[PDB]
Amino acid sequence: GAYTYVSELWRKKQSDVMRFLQRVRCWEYRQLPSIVRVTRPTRPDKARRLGYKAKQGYVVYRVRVKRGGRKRPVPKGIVYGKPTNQGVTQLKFQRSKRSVAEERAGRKLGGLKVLNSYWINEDSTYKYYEVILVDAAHAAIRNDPRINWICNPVHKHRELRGLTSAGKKYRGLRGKGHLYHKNRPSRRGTWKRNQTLSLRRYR
Amino acid sequence: MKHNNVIPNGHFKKHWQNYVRTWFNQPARKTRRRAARQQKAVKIFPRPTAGSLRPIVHGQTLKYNMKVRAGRGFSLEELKAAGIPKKLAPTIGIAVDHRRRNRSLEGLQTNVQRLKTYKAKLVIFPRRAKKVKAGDSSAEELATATQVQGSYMPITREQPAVDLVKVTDEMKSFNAYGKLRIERTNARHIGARLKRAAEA
Amino acid sequence: RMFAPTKIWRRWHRKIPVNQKRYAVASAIAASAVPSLVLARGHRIESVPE
Amino acid sequence: TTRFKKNRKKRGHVSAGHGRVGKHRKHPGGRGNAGGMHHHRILFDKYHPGYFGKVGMRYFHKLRNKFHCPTINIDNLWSLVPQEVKDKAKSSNATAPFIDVTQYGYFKVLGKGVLPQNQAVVVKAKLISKNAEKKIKEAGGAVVLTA
Amino acid sequence: QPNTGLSVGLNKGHVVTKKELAPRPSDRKGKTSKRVHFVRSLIREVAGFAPYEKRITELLKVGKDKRALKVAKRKLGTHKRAKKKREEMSNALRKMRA
RNA sequence: GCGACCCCAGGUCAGGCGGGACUACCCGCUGAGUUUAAGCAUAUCAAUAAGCGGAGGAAAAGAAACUUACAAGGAUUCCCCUAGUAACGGCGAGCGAACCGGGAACAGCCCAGCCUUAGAAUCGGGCGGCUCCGCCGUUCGAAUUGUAGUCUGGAGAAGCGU
RNA sequence: CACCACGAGGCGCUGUCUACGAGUCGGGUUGUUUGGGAAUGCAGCCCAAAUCGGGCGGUGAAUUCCGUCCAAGGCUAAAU
Ligand SMILES: [K+]
Ligand SMILES: [K+]
Ligand SMILES: [K+]
Ligand SMILES: [K+]
Ligand SMILES: [K+]
Ligand SMILES: [K+]
Ligand SMILES: [K+]
Ligand SMILES: [K+]
Ligand SMILES: [K+]
Ligand SMILES: [K+]
Ligand SMILES: [K+]
Ligand SMILES: [Mg+2]
Ligand SMILES: [Mg+2]
Ligand SMILES: [Mg+2]
Ligand SMILES: [Mg+2]
Ligand SMILES: [Mg+2]
Ligand SMILES: [Mg+2]
Repeated sequence: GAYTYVSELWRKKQSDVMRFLQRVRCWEYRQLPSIVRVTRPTRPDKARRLGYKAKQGYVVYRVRVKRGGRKRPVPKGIVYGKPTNQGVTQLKFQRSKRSVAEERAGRKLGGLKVLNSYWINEDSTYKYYEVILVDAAHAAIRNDPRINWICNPVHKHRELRGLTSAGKKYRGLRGKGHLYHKNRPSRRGTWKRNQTLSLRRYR
Repeated sequence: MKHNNVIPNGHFKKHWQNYVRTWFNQPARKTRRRAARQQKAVKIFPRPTAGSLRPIVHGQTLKYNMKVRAGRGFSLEELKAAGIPKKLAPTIGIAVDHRRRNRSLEGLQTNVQRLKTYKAKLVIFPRRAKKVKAGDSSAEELATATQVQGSYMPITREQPAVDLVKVTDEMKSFNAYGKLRIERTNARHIGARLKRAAEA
Repeated sequence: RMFAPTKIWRRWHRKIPVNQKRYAVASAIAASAVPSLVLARGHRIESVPE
Repeated sequence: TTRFKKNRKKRGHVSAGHGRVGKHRKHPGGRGNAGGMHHHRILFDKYHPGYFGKVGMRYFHKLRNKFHCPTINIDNLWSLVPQEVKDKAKSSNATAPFIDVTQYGYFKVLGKGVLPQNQAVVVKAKLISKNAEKKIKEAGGAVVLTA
Repeated sequence: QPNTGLSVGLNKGHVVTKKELAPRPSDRKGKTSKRVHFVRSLIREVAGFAPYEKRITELLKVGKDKRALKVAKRKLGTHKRAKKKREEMSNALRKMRA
């Protein structure tokens, strides 16, 4: 009966209490490495609603990522091509920052499975997320019908294939209908289907 | 380009030769699908090969609203009216669609009658051979049970018929074109008329 | 490499109207009843009763 | 059929029918519809008037189903009546055949041609032209509106 | 209103006996329990108001309703949400005055 | 000085997990120019080639914050049609979907949150047994900053009847 | 061969309740992409919600209605 209070308070991010707490937390996070384990989530309710459980085999990692766009990584900012492609700055990565955080956690922790993640803090230079990971080899995980699906081989490195919630968001899959149809089953799959020249036997 | 020809617009400027799909496997696909159907029929014996019963629904848009076809599944309202619990319908060969709304009495009544006909035509084996429950059938009915191959309840249109009727004076004095024109005018000017009425 | 290499998407098959197919079948059936035509096609029918 | 191709007849004639002087080069006038306004202007103007420019309003996300409206002329109405119904109508002058053109897939009835002489016809349709209604009324029939 | 049976004009279309839609749980999507309202009120008391809410309240106290609506529209993005926020600020001000 | 907790450190501590390989298909990122426009810069080539990663036997998608405006359809996927169409485009060169309709196949579900408080009813490890892919007993530990159970909007809780 | 309905579901009733995902949606702007055209999706930065409410209804905006669904958590065979 307490999680609703926490959620409502975390919806008030401009309140004095939240501003003070977030300022202290952001300072503390700035002093620590980019990827570090946290003993327990600092947002219990959000973790629950994203699938976390307080049982063995569940872990949470805080991930720090840099803010801003993606400068084209060409030497001296020189592009050999037509003017349309000569832009260097003001270019944007097609993936979101939380997706980058999940990828960094997954690559660093190759023996675990990324389940979900959530925003926690941010400053002008850094954005912070906590990633929920699952030790698929633990007996507690393997004996829990609600989560042991992650143990199957088809879910290997979900974060690196865009299969997480952030992955579905940046792949254009969070909507349906006339505004999103080109994204299913995938944008490239749709392109291949549309470009195919069908030559039947009896033409 | 030369002569008087239609302006060409062939879309062949990409690497289209790498995206050509041929149909040399068409007979193989037909054979594979037939084999799958036969295996499924053997598996689900003696359940009908046509699958679960489907509702009767109207075609969408003005082009097909006169047409009747098969829908995904029976609505919750139709199942309630027919007395079939929604959790039981799927297990006895009745498709269920919790999304479809019922806006008119005609469609709901048609689907309720369809469900009643299916119930009258349905034979249910007991879960255990020696135990007979409320919904189970009698031994005589069970003995003469066979698998139906084709569609057991075709969804068919009532074929048109031209009848001879008396032309009364009321019909002979009806101006269809005038009625259509005046209705169009009213639809066009309803907004202006309402604005004027509100002003005055 | 050969000139104009052969490709699988050559138009191998033909779509003849069903009515023409039935016309051809009927013509062949009618011709099968003419002893002169059957002989002309190379069949030894000198001993068939009719 | 390769053996019927005219290039076979041109084997041993050097130019393959494309001329010694002009020759057969790759794209002497550009690709596709190039030069529609500059060096192919005469062809476009004389054979494709109206090709360049734009007219009319746009219609984003236009669906053709809401514009569906098949039409049938009164000269084709009688063909919809089955033979036995036609015989019954001919025999009895006290009743008229009742043709629902919508059941045959027609929305509007137009007024081209004529009806069978001295035959009353009751026609039901979504729409009808003024001339078609006038002809039906003159024949002694009536019009019914439906949807 | 029933369809007229005509293909043109008002209330056009095939004539059928229209049926009121059966009630379903989705009719309450915009509503929440009394406990949620109580929790939200308590958390509002604990956490206070955001700076732009305070600015809107000051503008309403002065009497610049149009300026308050403009500020709300700039902050929130849409006229509808701005109107809702201004109305909520006005209700809070009325409660404070009483 | 002792003790409790918190955060962290060292362990060849007891027991587990991960890296890499293959390319026809599959998922994510990054990303040209040749070329066409009879020149060329937007456009086109192409949301392609090259480059960097991640799976399976298929992958991906999937149970409407949908399609429509109808007398209404009803997860996803694919085929035919829609259609070289609506639209986009130095409105030039060119480019170009979706809905309805007909078919193949069909299948639905699980959670978070208020609701044990007459006691965490949950789970992991060690040890000992058993008809040993698991079950039972005992002992340590995890967990109240919440494991089980109920509930998921199509509902549902509670109460009363069958 | 034993087949136990405590309990849990099915159906009917109710002047009682009925909890549903936030730096998320949405908006401004920039870049890219799309047939998506006063801006189709995605992404960076800025602002930043609501619960008789929220998204969509292919021309931007205000007013009054109407239609349709319920995002920001997750799994799932077959047709390919
Ligand atoms: K270019
Ligand atoms: K010609
Ligand atoms: K020649
Ligand atoms: K010559
Ligand atoms: K226009
Ligand atoms: K134990
Ligand atoms: K639970
Ligand atoms: K809920
Ligand atoms: K939800
Ligand atoms: K944006
Ligand atoms: K609405
Ligand atoms: Mg380059
Ligand atoms: Mg020449
Ligand atoms: Mg899969
Ligand atoms: Mg055509
Ligand atoms: Mg279809
Ligand atoms: Mg044990």
